[PDB]
Amino acid sequence: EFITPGILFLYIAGWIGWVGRSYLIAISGEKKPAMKEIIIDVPLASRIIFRGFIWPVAAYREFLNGDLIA
Amino acid sequence: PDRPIWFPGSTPPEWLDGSLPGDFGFDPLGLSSDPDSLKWNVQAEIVHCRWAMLGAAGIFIPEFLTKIGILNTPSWYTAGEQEYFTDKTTLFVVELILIGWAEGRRWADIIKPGSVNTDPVFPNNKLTGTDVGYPGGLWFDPLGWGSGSPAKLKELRTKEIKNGRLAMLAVMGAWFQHIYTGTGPIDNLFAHLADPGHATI
Amino acid sequence: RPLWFASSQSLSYLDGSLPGDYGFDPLGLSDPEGTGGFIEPRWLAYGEIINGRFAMLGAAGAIAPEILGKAGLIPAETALPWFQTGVIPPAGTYTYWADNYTLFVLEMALMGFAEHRRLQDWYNPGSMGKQYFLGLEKGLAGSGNPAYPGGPFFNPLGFGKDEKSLKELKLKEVKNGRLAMLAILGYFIQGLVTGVGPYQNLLDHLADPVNNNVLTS
Amino acid sequence: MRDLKTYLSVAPVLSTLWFGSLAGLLIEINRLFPDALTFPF
Amino acid sequence: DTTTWIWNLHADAHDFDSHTSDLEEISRKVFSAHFGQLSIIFLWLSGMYFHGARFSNYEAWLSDPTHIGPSAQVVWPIVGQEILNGDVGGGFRGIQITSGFFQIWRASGITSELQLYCTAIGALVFAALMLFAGWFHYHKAAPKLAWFQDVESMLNHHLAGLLGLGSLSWAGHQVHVSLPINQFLNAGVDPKEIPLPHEFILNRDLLAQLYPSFAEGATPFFTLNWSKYSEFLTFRGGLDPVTGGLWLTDIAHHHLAIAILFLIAGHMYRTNWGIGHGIKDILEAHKGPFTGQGHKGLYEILTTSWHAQLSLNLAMLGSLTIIVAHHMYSMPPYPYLATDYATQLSLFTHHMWIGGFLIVGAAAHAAIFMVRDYDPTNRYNDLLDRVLRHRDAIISHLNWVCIFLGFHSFGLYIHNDTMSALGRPQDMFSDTAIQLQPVFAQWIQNTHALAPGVTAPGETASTSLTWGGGELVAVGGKVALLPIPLGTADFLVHHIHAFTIHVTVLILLKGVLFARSSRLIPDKANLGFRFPCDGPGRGGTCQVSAWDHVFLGLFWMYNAISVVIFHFSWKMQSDVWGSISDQGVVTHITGGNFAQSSITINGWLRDFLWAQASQVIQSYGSSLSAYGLFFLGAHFVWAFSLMFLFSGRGYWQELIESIVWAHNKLKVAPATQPRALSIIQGRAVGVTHYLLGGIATTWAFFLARIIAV
Ligand code: CLA
Ligand code: CLA
Ligand code: CLA
Ligand code: CLA
Ligand SMILES: CC(/C=C/C=C(C)/C=C/[C@@]12O[C@]1(C)C[C@@H](O)CC2(C)C)=C\C=C\C=C(C)\C=C\C=C(C)\C=C\[C@@]12O[C@]1(C)C[C@@H](O)CC2(C)C
Ligand code: SF4
Repeated sequence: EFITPGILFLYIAGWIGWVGRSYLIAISGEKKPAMKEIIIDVPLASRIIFRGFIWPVAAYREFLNGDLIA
Repeated sequence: PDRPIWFPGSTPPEWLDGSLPGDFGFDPLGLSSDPDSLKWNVQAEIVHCRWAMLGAAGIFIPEFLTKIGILNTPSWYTAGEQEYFTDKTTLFVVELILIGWAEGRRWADIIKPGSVNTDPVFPNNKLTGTDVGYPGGLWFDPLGWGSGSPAKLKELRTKEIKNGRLAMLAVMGAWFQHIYTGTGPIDNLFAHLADPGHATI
Repeated sequence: RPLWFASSQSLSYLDGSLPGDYGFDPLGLSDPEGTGGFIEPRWLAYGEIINGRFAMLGAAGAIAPEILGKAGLIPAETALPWFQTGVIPPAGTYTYWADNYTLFVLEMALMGFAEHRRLQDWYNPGSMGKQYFLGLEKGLAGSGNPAYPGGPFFNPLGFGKDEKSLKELKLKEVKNGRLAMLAILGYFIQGLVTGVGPYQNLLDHLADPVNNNVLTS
Repeated sequence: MRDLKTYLSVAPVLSTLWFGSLAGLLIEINRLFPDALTFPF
Repeated sequence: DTTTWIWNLHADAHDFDSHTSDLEEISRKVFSAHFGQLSIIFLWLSGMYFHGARFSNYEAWLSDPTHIGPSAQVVWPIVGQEILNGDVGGGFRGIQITSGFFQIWRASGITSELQLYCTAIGALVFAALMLFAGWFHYHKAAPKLAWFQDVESMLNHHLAGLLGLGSLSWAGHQVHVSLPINQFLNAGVDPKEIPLPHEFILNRDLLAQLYPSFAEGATPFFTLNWSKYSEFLTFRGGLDPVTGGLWLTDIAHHHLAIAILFLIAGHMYRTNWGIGHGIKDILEAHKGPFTGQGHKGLYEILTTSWHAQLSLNLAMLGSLTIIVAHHMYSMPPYPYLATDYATQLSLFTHHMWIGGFLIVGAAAHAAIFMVRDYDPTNRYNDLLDRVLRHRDAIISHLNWVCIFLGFHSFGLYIHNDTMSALGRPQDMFSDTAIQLQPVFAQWIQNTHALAPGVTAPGETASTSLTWGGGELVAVGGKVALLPIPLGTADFLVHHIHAFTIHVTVLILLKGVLFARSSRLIPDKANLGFRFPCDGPGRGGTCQVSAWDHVFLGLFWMYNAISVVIFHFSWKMQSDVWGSISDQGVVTHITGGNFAQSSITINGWLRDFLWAQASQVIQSYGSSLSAYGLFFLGAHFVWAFSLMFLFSGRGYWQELIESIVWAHNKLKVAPATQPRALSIIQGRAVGVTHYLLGGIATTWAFFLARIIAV
């Protein structure tokens, strides 16, 4: 009723959030990072999309290393 | 610069300088303004032309021999319904795997040329081709016709491309003829030749 | 030169370079101000000439089958009026060696070749004699004037060697074209009103002039 | 052309394509597994 | 850089005057935009015509108009939403439409679904043609400025050609197609046996059998023996007993006369040939007794500005739309429209809202012209200057009238309510205690009833049946039209209408007059047409611009229009609509309670809002449940609008600051800095949601109520 669909929603929402967070970090180093938020770099975005499959492991490892929080 | 154009008296586009084989300055929509788009579209056209020659000869030749009375093979339209030793999905999977290896090798060749020119397991054997899309080598060019003076290569590639365009048109025509009239392509030709004036719509 | 309903505005730009110019332009369509689209004096003159030539063909062509049919020169099966020869299927049809639509496609293909070549010559001059066209490109070069191409293909008899003769012949051509366009308009209106062939209309009028007029119809 | 790709990557058009594909997918599951309240797996 | 750029991008998309300062380019852009709008309208018409051919019960309705509900929409069965496919009759299931498209098609002579398909294809072709024409006339052949400023030729063509020839062509179509087919339909002939329209044109004895005058041909027209055409060109008046609409012969004669009049009127203004007047000469030479100098200088103003012309056209179109809404319920022009109550209520409410919106737009664009294009140095006009030189007297007098009307129209309701509450019913303003009779309207009604036979010898009946003295009309057991009584209850509501209209006029006119400058801010012209304020100085200068005056006037327009439609709905449900038994006894839907209950505010809350809303709130589980769902959704939008109207900008900017800190904490900070909405944008968002919620609530309430009963 609630437990099984809850974990699925958490996984999907974490996927979406991790993809969105990873896209912003990639373009932050550019000279005009604001231009990439309007005209989406599709070739760059397609590569990051597959990386959200392993978001739990990625976030678990990044939290331990200390790179999660600025 | 002075080569024949598709529309005589018109101005050809600036990105078609006639260097490529089979070039007639036909691109009104400008679908290949960028160099990468040009290369990708050229490869797509070459592959389509070769698959068309392969398929077109396999559709009209069997039907010609069937109608002339030599064989009894069924119509190409209904060839997917005949009996076979195994389910068609298994055949589809085997075909997918084999063509997947082949097309993956070809894809690796397009992006980074010269990266797949050596045999993975027998390093002695190589491929001698130099341009993308024309592998050459003993596997694909046994008779040595793929190398020579640039004029001969340009002429041969031009004639291959023109034959391919004709084959693609013919294959689409066969498909639509059989969807419309409901009979074999050869029967349509014989009906047209019997009475050219009236046997159309 | 004679003037026909000429006006001060129209006389300003219609100097007289065009053949058969009478100064007649009450609406001022060919005014050189605000020229755009297809409203351009050169294009208007070209269109008038081409329409005149086609009208001079059609005016004789529509009435030719009826002329000979009464004289017995042709079989009665082909002595049809201009609106019963398959152009309008509801009004009647004739069975040729092929149905009407394949004839339409063949006509469209051939005249598409011809008219596209003519248009390409109109846009840029002299470019129809450069690309190889079955070795016929030598004679299709044109003469710099879109409406009078000249050359061996279009002027085989060598008429108008002098400029004066050419001008007189051009004037006569444009007059005949205007008359033919009026005749074709009369053809259409008579066919729509009376319902018979134009030659039949002329014969009926000649038989009893006091009766077969517009007033009775 | 390049301008065709650049206009296609702008935020509104890309978002509309993504949401249309999403709605089609969601309707597909709702049609394939209708009237669902609990996971039977 | 920031997020306000995205909002600013869509705000100035169609402001061509800001992009360029050249009149030629603005004119060309306007021409192309008009072409695009025409293309969209044609596409909409094509969709409407196609849907009625494939997904409608038009034929079954045509075989039995009274007992079958029209329908043209069908729903897919995906998430259980197929419950909206009700049983509308005719062996069809779908959503019942209220746009009155079936009546138009029947009055045009359409009998089968093959003609609708052809019309849809033609409309699609026309839409493509219009789109191509727009592209061509902007990018290939763009006209010059001198072409647009030839207003003498534009008026001639738009009067003689667009309006003069359209009426004549429609009269021809009516005479040749609509009259015989409708005569056959009204005779009980089955629709599939009626001859095709072209048989009447091709075969003439068929037309001669129905109308003998068609045997004489066109000779009586040329011989001036026009009395022979009286068979299908009549001057009867009144409604058709069989169908309940106006006689089609009257419509044909009316369109012929209108076409001739417009064609005559289109030959007035001077052109290249030197016959006719010039507009500039008419304006200049006109000097009556009180104007003095005259209207010298308006030609340049109206030929060098697009906003003045837009304002004038918007005002005229809004007034015309309101007149159209009033003139269609009392003189139904289509067959089987009066007795179909759902469509009658929907057509009156649509055009009222459209007219109100267009009027407010006229006011806004007049203010824009005053702010931007006004030029006393190069474009001096005397009358505008004199109006601007005594604007204090105009506003102060208009302010007084509003107070007087409000007091003497609302205090009467409050006095009635108090007297009723105190148990003193003999002291109220009603038909039994203290009468305030609308004597002038009753005199007008009597005069119009008695006009036929005395002042209109050619008329056989009155123009409409609302004027008391006529006879009841019944079609299929329902009431179509009957005289409408006027009493004390109708005296108060008319003055309510007057009060609301006057207040709206006061707001809009004050904004327009004080757009340029005022005693508070002398340099208000330099600040612009659309600016929030001028700071907290002078005690506070919030909403001093003309844009804010239009923003305030929208609320009052919405308030004024809502009372009109409620008045119409209750008065028609209580006094006209109903049913008739076999013996001739009329039973109205609400039984005539408007006379006594509509004099106190409690009567509108209990007898109208409470009693008539039971249909929408009980629609759950039935085919009308979409109206019940839209009823609740619109309240949410209306209440959601209040967040933007009541609050300010600083609080939300600080909240967004905290949110941005929390985002920065996790390296998910966007490079486009979030910004709260501007002061002007926050106002525009609130009023949009307010109007949407109110209008949607009223729409759902009306549609759910009138379909059920
Ligand atoms: C190689 C191209 C080719 C050829 C030779 C033919 C030949 C033929 N088609 Mg056909 N066809 C084609 C392409 C072609 N088609 C394509 C691409 C389509 C899909 C649009 C069709 C759709 C089609 C239908 C629906 C029908 C035919 C029919 C026929 C036969 C009667 C002729 C006719 O009415 O055709 C009319 C052909 C067209 C309307 C298509 C236009 C022609 C294409 C574009 C090729 C252009 C001409 C080509 C450049 C000429 C050079 C090659 C030359 C050596 C032949 C005839 C044997 C009819 C049939 O069965 O006969 C009884 C029939 O009913 N065709
Ligand atoms: C409000 C609509 C509108 C307006 C004001 C204009 C105005 C103009 N157009 Mg135009 N046009 C329009 C719509 C409009 N167009 C549409 C919808 C098309 C179709 C794409 C065109 C295509 C067009 C072309 C191709 C050209 C113009 C041109 C012009 C300019 C010169 C016109 C002239 O001198 O008369 C010339 C008038 C005639 C020669 C008479 C033609 C009479 C037509 C053929 C009769 C129409 C029959 C009609 C369909 C009957 C309906 C029957 C019923 C069944 C529907 C002028 C500024 C010309 C120009 O130079 O642009 C600056 C030009 O070349 N227009
Ligand atoms: C013929 C009609 C007409 C025309 C041509 C114009 C033209 C113009 N008006 Mg205007 N106006 C009109 C009628 C018209 N108006 C009416 C009737 C009113 C009264 C309400 C107004 C009130 C008005 C104001 C108050 C202002 C203008 C302004 C302007 C100018 C800029 C418009 C702009 O940028 O819009 C851009 C377009 C938009 C912002 C789109 C609006 C979207 C609406 C509000 C939401 C609709 C919700 C919809 C139902 C749901 C869709 C959901 C979907 C998104 C998922 C432009 C010259 C402005 C101006 O000149 O300022 C200097 C200005 O401030 N007009
Ligand atoms: C992928 C981008 C992204 C990420 C990782 C976050 C993450 C967070 N937001 Mg947030 N937010 C976003 C976008 C994002 N937001 C956008 C676009 C908006 C504007 C609509 C907001 C508005 C917002 C508010 C108002 C608040 C947060 C809050 C929070 C925090 C609480 C957790 C949460 O889910 O809140 C719930 C978050 C939401 C409900 C936002 C809606 C989700 C949007 C629609 C997803 C958009 C994804 C976007 C399209 C990415 C495209 C990727 C593509 C290029 C590949 C968390 C750190 C809260 C907080 O702790 O204070 C800061 C809080 O109060 N957010
Ligand atoms: C691509 C194609 C059509 C081409 C389209 C064109 C001209 C587009 C042109 C333009 O872009 C340009 C140039 C420039 C732009 O500005 C304008 C346009 C106009 C847009 C046809 C065929 C394309 C594809 C072809 C030929 C497919 C071949 C199919 C085969 C091999 C089938 C094999 C079998 O038949 C056998 C042998 C036996 C059977 O039993 C089983 C099966 C499997 C059925
Ligand atoms: S900040 Fe707000 S309240 Fe203060 S003057 Fe400006 S608009 Fe008015």
